[PDB]
Amino acid sequence: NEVFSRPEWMILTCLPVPPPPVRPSISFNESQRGEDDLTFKLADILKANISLETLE
Amino acid sequence: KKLMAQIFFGPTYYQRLRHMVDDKIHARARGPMQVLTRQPVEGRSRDGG
DNA sequence: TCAAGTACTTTTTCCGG
RNA sequence: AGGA
DNA sequence: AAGTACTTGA
Repeated sequence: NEVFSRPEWMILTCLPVPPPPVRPSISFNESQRGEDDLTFKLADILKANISLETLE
Repeated sequence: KKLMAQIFFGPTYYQRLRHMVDDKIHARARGPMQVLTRQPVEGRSRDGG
């Protein structure tokens, strides 16, 4: 459908970053993080992206 | 007054089992919520729903 | 062109460490 | 690890 | 525990 689902959209150019409510940090005590899996997997993506960006 | 029925009466070895009502009993009416789903927590211990 | 194996998919009642 |  | 879909040789 030309409005909501063009085929070119199954290929990701710009990636939506979900907000903290989706990937909340299980913040045990004060000075100790506890970041969500998705928070880490995004960092991986972000890191993988910067290697490629600088590389090219 | 005597029972019209005669009762089968005598000793029998009976065991006390692990499961006691007061350890089972639970009630909640608002309380702790999950962080992710913002829904009630799990289990009697945690004061779950 | 079509039988047969291939990839590969998916579920399974309810409620303490 | 158990309970119906 | 039984399928859907896809690919392989006659």
